[PDB]
Amino acid sequence: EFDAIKIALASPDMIRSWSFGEVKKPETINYRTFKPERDGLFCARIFGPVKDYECLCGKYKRLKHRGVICEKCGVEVTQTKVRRERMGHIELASPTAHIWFLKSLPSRIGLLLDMPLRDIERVLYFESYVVIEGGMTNLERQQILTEEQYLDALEEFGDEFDAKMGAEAIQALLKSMDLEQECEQLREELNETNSETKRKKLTKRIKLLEAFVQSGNKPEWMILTVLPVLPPDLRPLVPLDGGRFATSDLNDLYRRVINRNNRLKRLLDLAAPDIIVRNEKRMLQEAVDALLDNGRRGRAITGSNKRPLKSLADMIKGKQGRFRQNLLGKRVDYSGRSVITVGPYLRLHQCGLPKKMALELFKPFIYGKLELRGLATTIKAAKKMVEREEAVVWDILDEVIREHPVLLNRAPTLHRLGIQAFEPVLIEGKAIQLHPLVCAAYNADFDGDQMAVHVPLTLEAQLEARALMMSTNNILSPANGEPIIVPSQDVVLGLYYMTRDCVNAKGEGMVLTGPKEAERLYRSGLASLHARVKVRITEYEKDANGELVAKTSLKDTTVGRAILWMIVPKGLPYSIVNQALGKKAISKMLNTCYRILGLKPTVIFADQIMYTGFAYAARSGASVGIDDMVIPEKKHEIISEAEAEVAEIQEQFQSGLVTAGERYNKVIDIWAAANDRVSKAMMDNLQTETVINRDGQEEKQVSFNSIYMMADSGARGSAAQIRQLAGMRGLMAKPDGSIIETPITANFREGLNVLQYFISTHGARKGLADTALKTANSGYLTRRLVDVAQDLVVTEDDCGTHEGIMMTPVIEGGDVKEPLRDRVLGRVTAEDVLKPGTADILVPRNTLLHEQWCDLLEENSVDAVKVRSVVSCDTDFGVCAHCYGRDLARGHIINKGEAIGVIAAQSIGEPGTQLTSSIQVKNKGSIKLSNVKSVVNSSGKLVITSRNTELKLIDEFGRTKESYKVPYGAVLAKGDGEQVAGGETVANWDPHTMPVITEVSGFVRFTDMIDGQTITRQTDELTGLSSLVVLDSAERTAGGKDLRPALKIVDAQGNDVLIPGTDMPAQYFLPGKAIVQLEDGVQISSGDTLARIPQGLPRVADLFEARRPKEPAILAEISGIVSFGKETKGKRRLVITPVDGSDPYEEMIPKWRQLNVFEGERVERGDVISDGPEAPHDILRLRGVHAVTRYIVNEVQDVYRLQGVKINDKHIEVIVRQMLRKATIVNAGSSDFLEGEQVEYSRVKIANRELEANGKVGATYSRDLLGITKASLATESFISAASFQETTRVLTEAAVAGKRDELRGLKENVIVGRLIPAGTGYAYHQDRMRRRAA
Amino acid sequence: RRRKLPATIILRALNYTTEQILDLFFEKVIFEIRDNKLQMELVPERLRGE
Amino acid sequence: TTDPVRMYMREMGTVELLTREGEIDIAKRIEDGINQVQCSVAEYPEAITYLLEQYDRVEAEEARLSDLITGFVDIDPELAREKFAELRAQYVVTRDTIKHATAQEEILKLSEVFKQFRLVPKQFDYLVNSMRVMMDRVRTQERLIMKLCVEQCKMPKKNFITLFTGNETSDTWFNAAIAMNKPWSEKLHDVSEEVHRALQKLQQIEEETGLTIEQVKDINRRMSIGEAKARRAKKEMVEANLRLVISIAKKYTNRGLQFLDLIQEGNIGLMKAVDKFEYRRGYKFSTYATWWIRQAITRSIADQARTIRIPVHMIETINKLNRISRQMLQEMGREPTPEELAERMLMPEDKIRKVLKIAKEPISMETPIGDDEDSHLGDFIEDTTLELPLDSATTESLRAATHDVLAGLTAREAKVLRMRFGIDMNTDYTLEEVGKQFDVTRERIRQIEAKALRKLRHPSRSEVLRSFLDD
RNA sequence: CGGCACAUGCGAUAUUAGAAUGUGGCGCUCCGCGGUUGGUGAGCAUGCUCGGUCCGUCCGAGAAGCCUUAAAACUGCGACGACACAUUCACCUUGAACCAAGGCGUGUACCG
Ligand SMILES: [Mg+2]
Ligand SMILES: [Zn+2]
Ligand SMILES: [Zn+2]
Repeated sequence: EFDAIKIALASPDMIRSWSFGEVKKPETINYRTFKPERDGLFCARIFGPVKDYECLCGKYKRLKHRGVICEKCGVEVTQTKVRRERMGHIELASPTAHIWFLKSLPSRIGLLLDMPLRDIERVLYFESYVVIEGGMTNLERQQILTEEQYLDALEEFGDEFDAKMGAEAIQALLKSMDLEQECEQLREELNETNSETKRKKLTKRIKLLEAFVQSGNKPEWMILTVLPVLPPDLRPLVPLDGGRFATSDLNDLYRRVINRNNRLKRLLDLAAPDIIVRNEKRMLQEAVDALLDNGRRGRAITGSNKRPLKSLADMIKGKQGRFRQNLLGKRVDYSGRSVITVGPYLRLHQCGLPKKMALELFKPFIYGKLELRGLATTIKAAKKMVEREEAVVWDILDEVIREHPVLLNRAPTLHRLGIQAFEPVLIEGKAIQLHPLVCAAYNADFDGDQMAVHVPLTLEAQLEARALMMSTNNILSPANGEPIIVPSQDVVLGLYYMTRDCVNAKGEGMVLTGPKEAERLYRSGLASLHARVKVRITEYEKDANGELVAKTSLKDTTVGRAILWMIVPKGLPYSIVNQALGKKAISKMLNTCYRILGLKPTVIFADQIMYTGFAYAARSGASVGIDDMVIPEKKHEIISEAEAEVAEIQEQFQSGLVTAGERYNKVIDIWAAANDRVSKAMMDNLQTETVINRDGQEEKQVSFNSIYMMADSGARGSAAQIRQLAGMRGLMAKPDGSIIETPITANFREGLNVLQYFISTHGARKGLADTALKTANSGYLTRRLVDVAQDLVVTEDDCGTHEGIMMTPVIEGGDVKEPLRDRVLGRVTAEDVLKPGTADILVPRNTLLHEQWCDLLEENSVDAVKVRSVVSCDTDFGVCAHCYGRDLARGHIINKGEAIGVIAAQSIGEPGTQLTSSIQVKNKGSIKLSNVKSVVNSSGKLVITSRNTELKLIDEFGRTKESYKVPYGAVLAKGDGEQVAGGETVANWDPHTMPVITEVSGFVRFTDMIDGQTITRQTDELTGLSSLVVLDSAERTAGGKDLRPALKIVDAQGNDVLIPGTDMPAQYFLPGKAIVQLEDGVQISSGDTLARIPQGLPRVADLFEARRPKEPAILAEISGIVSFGKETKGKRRLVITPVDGSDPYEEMIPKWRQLNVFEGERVERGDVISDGPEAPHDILRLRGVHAVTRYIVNEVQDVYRLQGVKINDKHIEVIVRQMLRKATIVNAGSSDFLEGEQVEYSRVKIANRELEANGKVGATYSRDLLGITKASLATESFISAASFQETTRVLTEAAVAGKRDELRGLKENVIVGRLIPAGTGYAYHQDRMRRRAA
Repeated sequence: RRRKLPATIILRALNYTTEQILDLFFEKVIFEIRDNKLQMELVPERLRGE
Repeated sequence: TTDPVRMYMREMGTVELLTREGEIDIAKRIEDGINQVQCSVAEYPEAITYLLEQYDRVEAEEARLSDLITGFVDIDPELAREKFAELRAQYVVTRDTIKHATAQEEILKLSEVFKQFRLVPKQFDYLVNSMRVMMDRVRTQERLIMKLCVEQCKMPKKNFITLFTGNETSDTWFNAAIAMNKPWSEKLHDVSEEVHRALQKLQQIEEETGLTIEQVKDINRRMSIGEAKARRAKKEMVEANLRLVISIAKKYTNRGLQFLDLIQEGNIGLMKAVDKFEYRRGYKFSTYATWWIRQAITRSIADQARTIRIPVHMIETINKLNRISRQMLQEMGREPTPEELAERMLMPEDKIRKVLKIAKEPISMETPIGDDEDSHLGDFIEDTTLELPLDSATTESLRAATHDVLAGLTAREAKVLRMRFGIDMNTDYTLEEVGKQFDVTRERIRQIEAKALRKLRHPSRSEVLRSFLDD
């Protein structure tokens, strides 16, 4: 029907072109009979007829005419939907400033005239004057006056002088301005003169000007001359039942505007004095500005009510505007809603659905089939037949259901498994039966939550809901490859009871010919469910190429494992059922069955697991009781010991021996020690308490306690809650966040008295309040993440680039937190990776890595893999499928088309509810030190002069088991490459003492060290070695204030000791508190100290927003020799000396704060100059795009893996891509852009590849990271920038620019109601894009 | 919750000059010149922690 | 702060109050202004003779004593006859003595006895605006001659004005300055016909009113200065008495119209008061002006403060109901039933119900229903103007069935039955119109129509159409 | 480095003291009456004629009268409705009202 949406300003000729009438009178409807009043706000000749094809008088009532207008009273006899469509206008007598171009924060009349906003409001409220091109006599153009100054200027200059006041003055200012003359002027001011922040504002203003002239706008259209009015059926005045009406408040607003306009015309007829008409023009300004956007004035309230009324921008902007209440989400027919329930007799491609809901939803289908089958002659008979519910319609309804999927939906639809299709089975009842294994996908418990069904009407939607959204398709999460149809609670208890073994049972150690007589023995009662038994089983395997090689053997197993073995499909080995089968084990079982046998055996296998789990859980009789929580006999003894120990610390505090804080810390440590002893008592009193006998004395085993099975199976709860039921419960925290010294020494099996329970109540209520508030903030985080990233669609099959990031394991300080295998599994390689024997190609350059390839990775010794990442792709306006990866509900590579920005942002924001010395080496291997520069001291050790040293514990297989960020100046015992043992502290630094260690060996001296000024004479009481030690800034005198104390070295001859290898001596400058221990002329060795210097979810919403950290890590711009400049300004000049390039960079550092580097050293670009958090801007601007995306993914994966929630890294990487789309160009060159202009990276990239393919020079850019609430509004498509965030600024910024929106990316297409260019509609948009302009 | 105003103006809104405002909110140290040298009257509690 | 009521107060706070004698002084300035505009009328004979012809329309029984003027300085029809008979003798003895300075005192006496007449502002302002239109045509011809010669031919305005302003009548400026052989006299020779024609039209305007523009310019600049004096005086009095408008409009604030709307309607009423003020009665300005201000404000609140505009007497009835139900509520005690308002008032108690119904202000469609959710009143109002889609299905099936049944008839019967009703065409056609369609007899169409309906009423055609009537 | 000012985001989805008087003209009022052009669902399930008959009933083709035209429209005569103007009496007398104060963020302008 149409293409791209265009937006611009409205000329008064354009507004008279729209309108079909002038609304001259403030009436709405006649009061006695409710015909509309001519010609009021509700008119006939202006807008349309009231009834379908009927004049208002009655001369034309039927379809005899449609073109005529009645000459008694004007009515264009048409449909009344036309009254929903035609618009009106108001001829405003005096002109009026448009509030959107006056009061939004980047004010357009404000910085279009280059005039401050308070002076503009001073002109518009008739408080002052302004000259309007008044020649050149004495007064400038923008020079305002007052009334007395106006009398001054008029008596001093009677003529050739022009200065009005009010809206006429601003309109004359905007009309008088010649734009391109000032364009030349500002280009000259940006060529010669340089006033940095002011010229940045100036180049912003010239950007606005040459964007304005490039549009088709005129400036004086920012002042309203003729104001359009909205159609009547958008501001309706309709009868309620009872003779009383509902008006919209826009009727009040247009009534006030029309009223004051008629008053101002009536006053200018009667030639009113100036005070009265200036009052009336201010009032008309207020009326119009209250109509366009009420709330940017004194909030003009309505009549007979204190509540503020609702204007137009109130109806566009906000939670209740059209963008978010009636366009992005609509209330939908063919839907239903009821309470959900279990019904375990279902296969998971089907759900229950009530007969009454199925009759109410599918009414037109039933109507169609009944008039086809001739049981109803007409359709009214079909209505009465389904109304009376005769017995013939239920067979008809069973025909129309049979293969027609419905959509089930739970209301917090966070991730994309919230809407799934099913096939209905009709239910005698009124509750939707919902399959149990599906419910963990919904986060739906059955405690009264109610779900909604929708019906795909058309045929394509039926095929979509079957092919894409049927429940058997979604058995893998989009967040990771883990199964989401994991068996949840009863079924895992039935399994964990079924596959276990007690040492004596019926049929102990007998022999069985197969699983079938295992079932015949259990169900006859001769042999027990669990007894260790040799059976004969036949397992199949995929040894040959997709071939089922059979091997049979006598496995030593139990009875119940053999009974479960009938349910395992052919492909799996027997070792998947030979263990105890908790929840983790059954998730691994379903994962291996899917990764081997495909989809169909996994679906039917999940159904059979659920059936057998519920059945043998029923046969289990696993029942909780009061004897099932064994209290330790060692409980009250440990509590009495702790009660004596707190009395010991109480006597030690009443003796004045300790202070309060160390008392507090000792008491909390001994109560935590008592709690840990109680936990290790109760666990050993539960889990091994069952001790029974077979052919001998005794033997212990794991317990058949009910609560131990319910905690060990992973069904519900873990040992924290079992601890709070049996042992003492924890140490509660008061509302301070402080934690009470008297813990709750009673569990729930014992009673709690009043004070303990009253203390526990605070933790409970804080928990509930935090769950509510974190729910709200997680919703907001999901919304920002999807609205920054709906534009991204997999569009090309392959780009073919060599880019990529470097996947390494994420080990840090302790053991492995996420290995190499489950990071790289699913991605694709950029270049080929090689064996530790080099030139051995183990994978080629770009193959999709699946599980056998990661097996090939682990059988070799690979540690680091280069991987194609979506943040470094080459594709225009999307991500090519061969670069993205594979992870989806399927296991193959991502298809061409499917939206991954939306699934990525949902898979990030969906777990938002769930969110909150020396080297002690653990493991053994060989030692490696990266970026190390050290020197052997006299004591046989090794002192380190480079602080980029990374310690790696490399075993015999090349991989890294431990890493340690080596501090500067540590004391290594072993060297590098020597085989180290466990526990061996190699480097032992002093963490309280910053080292001033050297590379030299000679006589330490004083240089520029004046006694009493830079250094004081201290005489020690403990050690006794008196010295001259550097003091602070307050006490150092005005001579030695800027003069700094320095240390330097000579040998025995008196000549200056040079560093062995270079020519610079070690002259080092000490800060305050840097203790000079060794004095003038005292020998040291290599690296001795010349002195000593003693002493949750909003994290994620800070990372993706990329807010500036509070104390930033400072980083060197370019690599070079670091040096100091001037002293004592509060800052210091950090000067860099590159060897090859031009040096003269210096940066202000607040010199109170502890630095890291010494002046004698040299830093690399992007190396740290101090510590603390760092901004993402610095990491992107110095190191590289790969480094900043690694920084974001490692930080936010630390935040998620702290809670223990897996999210695949593709999603975070593609949000990082959607962050940094904008990039400011540095060198313009042959391009059209500017030296400070901000344009998106894809637009400058297609410009350069047209120019760089030619012989011309391109345009060099500066990549610029933006936050998610700012990279989503800085968009070349304004409806996606106007649908969620600040609306008024976006519509005015895109209305002054004449910006054109090409619908580009799923937000606009949901808005405008056509197909989506991601999913099934991608083929349609591809056909149209091939058709469009070709 | 209107704009921040200086405090003592409300004291000057209650018919108070600077004399008795400083009398009500402070204690008076008396400097006498006993024939020379501008001496100081002393209460010893005034020297605490100084 | 913006708060434009306060900006209005500060804009009017500079104007100070008046003493009790300064009002009389401003009123005397108003008298001087109307004196000078009536004396400006007193020199213009065409307005005189125009009102004389209108008075002959009075004497021809086509007008009334209360149409032309009202009142004399000592309104009777015999008084009108004798005063206008003396006027008649005066203007038959006055005008015909131009045959100049002999007639001038006669014209002044005719002017004085014309000023002895108290006019209606309709005729008065008509004469004023007609003089204004005449002046605008004269200025249009002057600026036309200027835009012909001065700017285009580079003739200086000083040499333009030199023999033009001072004679303006004849060719002494035109024809002599061509003959005086100036360097600009040649450039007239392309424009001499149009300049001369505009000069002759200036002479034409002189011949219409009898005197030259040398007199007419001084007449209407005297009128303009007198009226500007009067308007400055009335501006000064209005600027003074804004305070009275505020002190009155403090009372009616909560009656549904905004505060500044009230004071602006009061300022319109105050300007009407300054128009119709008379100090010679001796009352202060306050006592006279207060009724006009309250009248304008009450009329405005009754006019424009309601969505459905209910008229003046209806609002008087509503305010009587609220006043009497305020009085009776403290007399009886419970609240008055309208049965008590039957005997309390003079209305038949069935009209009191509808007066009670009309006086209800409509609800805002965003008035919140309970618990303050996004649920407002607007999300509950159903649309009753749509048709249900089942009715559309019946209409589709009925068109299909009727098309299949009319296919079963003959050619003429189906064609007549489609032509007669609105079936799948434009407007229906009646008997004589279908007769002019087919060139056939009127009654024959009725016979064919009855035979067609008789064919349709029988079963095997009546079944599928009787199915569309539900019982 | 402070102050004043302003803007902007979040604060979950889903389900629930006026009173009285007169005159004038007007009608996008569907309210009685008159005149004017001017119709339709009735006799007619064959009132009439002729032809076919499965029939004495239904199909196909013709002509006339009586009777339903104030319907639809137009224009005037009554009622009502709304509107304008004018008058009489009484009172009134020169700078108002207003809410709300308990969260977490982001940013801009001005001055020192
Ligand atoms: Mg629930
Ligand atoms: Zn009409
Ligand atoms: Zn790519």
